[PDB]
Amino acid sequence: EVNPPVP
Repeated sequence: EVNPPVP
């Protein structure tokens, strides 16, 4: 899967 930048 792939997700947005959420550090």
